Amino acid sequence: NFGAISSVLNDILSRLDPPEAEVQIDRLITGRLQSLQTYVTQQLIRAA
Amino acid sequence: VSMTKTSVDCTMYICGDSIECSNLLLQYGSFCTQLNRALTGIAVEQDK
Amino acid sequence: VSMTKTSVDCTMYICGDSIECSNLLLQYGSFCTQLNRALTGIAVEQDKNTQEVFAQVKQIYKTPPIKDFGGFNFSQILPDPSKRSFIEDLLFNKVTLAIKQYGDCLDLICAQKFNGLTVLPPLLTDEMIAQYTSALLAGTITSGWTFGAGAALQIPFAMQMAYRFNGIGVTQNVLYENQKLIANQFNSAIGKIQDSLSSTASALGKLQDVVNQNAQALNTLVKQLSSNFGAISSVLNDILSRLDPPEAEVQIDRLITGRLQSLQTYVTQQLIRAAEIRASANLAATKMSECVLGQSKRVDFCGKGYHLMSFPQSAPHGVVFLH
Amino acid sequence: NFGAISSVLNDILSRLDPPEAEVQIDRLITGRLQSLQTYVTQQLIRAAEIRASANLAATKMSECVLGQSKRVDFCGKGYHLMSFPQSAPHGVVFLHVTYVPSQEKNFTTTPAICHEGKAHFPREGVFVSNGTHWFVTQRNFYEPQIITTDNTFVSGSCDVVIGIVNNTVYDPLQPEL
Amino acid sequence: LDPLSEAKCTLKSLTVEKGIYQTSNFRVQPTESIVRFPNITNLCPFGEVFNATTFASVYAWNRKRISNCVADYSVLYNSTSFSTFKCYGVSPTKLNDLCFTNVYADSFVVRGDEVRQIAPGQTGRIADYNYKLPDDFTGCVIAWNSNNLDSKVGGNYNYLYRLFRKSNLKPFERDISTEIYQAGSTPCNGVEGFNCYFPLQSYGFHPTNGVGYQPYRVVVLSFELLKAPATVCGPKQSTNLVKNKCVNFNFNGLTGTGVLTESSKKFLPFQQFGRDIADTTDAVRDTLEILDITPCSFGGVSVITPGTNTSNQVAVLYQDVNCTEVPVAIHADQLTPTWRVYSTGSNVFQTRAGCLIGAEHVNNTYECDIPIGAGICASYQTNSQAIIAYTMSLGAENSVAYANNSIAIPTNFTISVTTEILP
Ligand SMILES: *[C@@H]1O[C@H](CO)[C@@H](O[C@@H]2O[C@H](CO)[C@@H](O)[C@H](O)[C@H]2NC(C)=O)[C@H](O)[C@H]1NC(C)=O
Ligand SMILES: *[C@@H]1O[C@H](CO)[C@@H](O[C@@H]2O[C@H](CO)[C@@H](O)[C@H](O)[C@H]2NC(C)=O)[C@H](O)[C@H]1NC(C)=O
Ligand SMILES: *[C@@H]1O[C@H](CO)[C@@H](O[C@@H]2O[C@H](CO)[C@@H](O)[C@H](O)[C@H]2NC(C)=O)[C@H](O)[C@H]1NC(C)=O
Ligand SMILES: *[C@@H]1O[C@H](CO)[C@@H](O)[C@H](O)[C@H]1NC(C)=O
Ligand SMILES: *[C@@H]1O[C@H](CO)[C@@H](O)[C@H](O)[C@H]1NC(C)=O
Ligand SMILES: *[C@@H]1O[C@H](CO)[C@@H](O)[C@H](O)[C@H]1NC(C)=O
Ligand SMILES: *[C@@H]1O[C@H](CO)[C@@H](O)[C@H](O)[C@H]1NC(C)=O
Ligand SMILES: *[C@@H]1O[C@H](CO)[C@@H](O)[C@H](O)[C@H]1NC(C)=O
Ligand SMILES: *[C@@H]1O[C@H](CO)[C@@H](O)[C@H](O)[C@H]1NC(C)=O
Ligand SMILES: *[C@@H]1O[C@H](CO)[C@@H](O)[C@H](O)[C@H]1NC(C)=O
Ligand SMILES: *[C@@H]1O[C@H](CO)[C@@H](O)[C@H](O)[C@H]1NC(C)=O
Ligand SMILES: *[C@@H]1O[C@H](CO)[C@@H](O)[C@H](O)[C@H]1NC(C)=O
Repeated sequence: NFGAISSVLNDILSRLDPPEAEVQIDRLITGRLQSLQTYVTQQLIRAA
Repeated sequence: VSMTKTSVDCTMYICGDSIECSNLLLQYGSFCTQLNRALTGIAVEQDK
Repeated sequence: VSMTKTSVDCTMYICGDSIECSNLLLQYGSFCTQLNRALTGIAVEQDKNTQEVFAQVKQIYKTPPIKDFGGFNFSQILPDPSKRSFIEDLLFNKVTLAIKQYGDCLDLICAQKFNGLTVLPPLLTDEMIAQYTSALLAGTITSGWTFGAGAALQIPFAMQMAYRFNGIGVTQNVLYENQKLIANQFNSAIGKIQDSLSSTASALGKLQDVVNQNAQALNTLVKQLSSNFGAISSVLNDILSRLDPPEAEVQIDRLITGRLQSLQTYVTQQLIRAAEIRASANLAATKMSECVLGQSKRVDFCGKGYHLMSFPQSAPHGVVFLH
Repeated sequence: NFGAISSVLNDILSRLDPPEAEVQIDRLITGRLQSLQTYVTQQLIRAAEIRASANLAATKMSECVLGQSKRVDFCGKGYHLMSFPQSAPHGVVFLHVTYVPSQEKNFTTTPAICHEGKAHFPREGVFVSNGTHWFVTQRNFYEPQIITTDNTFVSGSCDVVIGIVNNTVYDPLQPEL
Repeated sequence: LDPLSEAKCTLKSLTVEKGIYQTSNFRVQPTESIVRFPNITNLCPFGEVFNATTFASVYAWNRKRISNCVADYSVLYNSTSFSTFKCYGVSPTKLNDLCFTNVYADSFVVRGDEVRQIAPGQTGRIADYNYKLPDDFTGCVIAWNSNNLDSKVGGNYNYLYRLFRKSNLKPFERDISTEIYQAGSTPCNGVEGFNCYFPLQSYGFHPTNGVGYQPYRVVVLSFELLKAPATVCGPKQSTNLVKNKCVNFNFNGLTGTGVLTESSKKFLPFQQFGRDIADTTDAVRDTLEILDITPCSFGGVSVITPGTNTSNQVAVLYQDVNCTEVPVAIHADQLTPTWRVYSTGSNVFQTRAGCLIGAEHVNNTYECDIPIGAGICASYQTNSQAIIAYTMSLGAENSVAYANNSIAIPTNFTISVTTEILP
């Protein structure tokens, strides 16, 4: 969830107005970006 | 000698098919290109 | 051999001249010191890398005036009265590098400098490195391999080459009966190398990639300041001018978190690249010890064939070996 | 604080209701997770370097202690003779024993000796002179010996060699008997 | 206070070891403040909006336009009292130091209960069929009770609203038609019979009603901030333009700290601000000229210290400043008296790295002790005790006696034992 009401984007979008939905979607975006960046860094460390 | 080469679609991993999420990801500021450059360098190194 | 040394001002990159942002950055908890320690370690390692490869012998031998070496001609690699050789000049011209003053800019470099991103100069200037390489060349062509052990002992050049032919498994008389032909072949090969370097085509892409990578990373840092990171705007003045401090704290905290993440990604990738540069420097120091100071019997270490000798030349951020 | 009202969880919990407390506790959780992840990444980056150094010390244990190495400046400066290991906290120490020549002397030399229209080259060593006599000596130590047909092999003719000189080869057998 | 104090604060310790150290700023603090606002002395009409005798119905709102005025609202304090006032996109304490763009004023009359529906993201008959507000709305909503002016003893039936509509209204859209709503099938054809309704209905305002029924006058103000050339401002007083110093500029409601210089950039008539690659403002129209803002601090500063255990004396290196340009660069004359000493001195040497102040230059070459860079090192030595700066020596010098018929043979040897440490 990363602090949002749910981990599914459809539930957040279906039940909330775009101004309210922005904060939850921003939380999800930050979390998933962090996951991708951790994956990439460990891939570089193994490639070495 | 080598390892597997991978590629990631940043918008499909984070947003899926949601237009609203894609607009928010544009506003947020995307560093997906940097991740892609790192992965492409890894793949070229593996072939070398 | 080495890469560029950089320093970052954490508060100037994140906050600028905003007192309110600085107070919030103090409250937030600052790990800027850890980033600075990592960058300082990188810079010290880069100077150490440069030192190891070139400062191996601390006796500055001088080029011999007589220059009678039995028909072998070294004018293209010995210095010329920044005291660099012909081939070193060609190499320094094939690589295109990337005091700036407040009056000078009042260009990407000053866009970096206004945001806390500075580049530090190396300890050894290029003249010093050229003096090191010329000392190595003089020592090798006068005393052969003896100088490496500890004390230089002069020996005529043809005698050295005879002992190298014995080294690879061919008897002396093969050199002494073919001396002029071998000298001509060596001179022609040096000529071909010079012609290849003077062509437009560049073989120094390995040394150009370092410069491109450094510039790309430092420019990505500056481009990444326009990201809103979920706030109303990416400019601190708009947030401060239009909102009360209690309301402004949440937006400024969002911006602080984003910019801290950007700095931490930059630092981590710099460490990952420094490891690889250190590997390459260690390789070039082993090759300086074993291909230049000695005759190597390892296969394909000092080129393809049976090794006879090697000569070093200095290049921007790196070294070149003629095997 | 990481943007929360305080850095102590008890103050946040004691003064606020669970719905209000969730946002502050989430801020703290995110910050502390980031701290742990930075620690782990830098530990991996250092482990790689320690592994490089360990591999180097295993190659040096195999080649400088178990064998005599001919690589230059691998087992110290000089000509390698042997090495001894000692253990140290978190590491290893090598004592390298090497041979360093000294007390040099200037001599005059030649590529070959011409006896009777035949060139003579040393089998191992170099021809040296003290200014009156010609001898053959080993390269790394001074040990002059009289030139005989067992020190020098014969090949070719005198004309080809640029710096050949004239001298005599002993040919032991015939004069002794 | 000092370069050494900067180093101590940066390192978080009371003792500083031997070494050259990078430092943060701390030295400069802004103290002045300029203001630039347009020449507008025509007060906005707060008498022909709030005091208007007749207000519109909610189904057909006025949508008035405002420009070329100063927006001083304290002139209302004596005359009117507002029961509702809420602002979106801006804080109510900054309203007196900002210049607004594209200002519009919408006006109508609702009942007391339906005031709460004038807000972004609401539902109800007024939000659905009469008046709608955008999700990203910047502006303010004001409402006040008017049971003295809009209520008649017999009843006031001149205010109307829409009750039936096929679909919801979009933001800032109006509908003044009066067709006949068709509840079911069997089209109406204007008969107005059964399942065919006239869509507009009338509020009935009597003086003796509940507070919820009582009439409430509503005004909505719409504007934009810091985007384009503005014309409505706030009660403030322009001040002289102190130039070439670290100040707070506050140009047309945009605040910050910086330095102002002339620019050759040309702006289209609808542009006033300009942003660069890092998205921060660099060019501002002022006279109608375009000026340029530059940060307060520029470049790096380093401190060379032989260690706090030995002495409290230090040297300072400026990396990007040719000497004689140092005082302007580091904004001297605003620094404390101790910090000025370093700006100008007898012990000034220009190195390739930058300018070094506080160290004496010798003509001898020793081994490096503290690397300054570009071939320069520094050391703490007696002469009394001082910090000297010299050029490093690569090593000893000699030559080899080379000759085509000469050799050197060793006669003796040495057994050497050396140590190598590995983690
Ligand atoms: C070693 O090589 C250099 C470079 O070719 C020789 O110097 C040049 O020789 C040519 C001969 O035609 C002259 O025309 C040039 O003027 C010389 N100088 C330069 C800078 O090119 C040099 O003579 C060679 N050494 C020998 C033959 O002993
Ligand atoms: C070079 O070495 C030869 C051989 O050692 C020297 O010749 C000897 O000189 C001594 C001098 O007392 C005589 O007693 C020997 O009989 C000589 N040997 C022969 C074979 O003749 C020679 O003198 C040395 N030359 C120099 C300049 O030192
Ligand atoms: C703008 O006008 C169009 C056309 O009058 C409206 O579309 C009608 O909407 C109703 C409500 O669902 C439908 O029953 C009609 O069939 C639509 N007409 C057509 C031609 O498709 C539209 O609703 C109006 N927009 C707004 C915001 O009211
Ligand atoms: C610094 O100033 C001197 C004096 O005018 C000038 O000669 C020099 O070119 C300037 N720049 C540098 C890098 O020394
Ligand atoms: C050899 O001779 C040169 C000069 O001819 C002299 O400088 C050198 O010291 C001599 N070698 C030794 C070992 O003395
Ligand atoms: C050595 O050089 C001299 C000239 O300096 C020359 O006369 C002599 O013949 C050369 N000797 C040999 C063996 O080449
Ligand atoms: C060696 O002897 C031959 C024949 O006597 C003579 O021609 C030649 O010049 C001699 N060599 C030298 C170096 O004098
Ligand atoms: C408002 O209108 C009334 C009636 O004309 C008038 O008496 C009053 O002075 C006006 N007030 C203002 C502030 O215009
Ligand atoms: C404030 O409003 C009242 C209401 O009539 C008026 O009598 C009074 O004079 C006003 N204040 C001033 C200073 O005019
Ligand atoms: C505004 O006031 C200033 C005051 O000096 C004057 O110079 C200027 O002409 C006036 N008008 C404009 C459009 O700036
Ligand atoms: C040091 O060398 C410079 C350059 O020749 C000279 O101007 C200066 O007077 C010298 N100073 C001393 C103390 O030798
Ligand atoms: C070699 O050196 C040792 C110690 O310095 C000395 O005792 C010995 O006599 C030397 N040998 C010669 C031949 O000089």
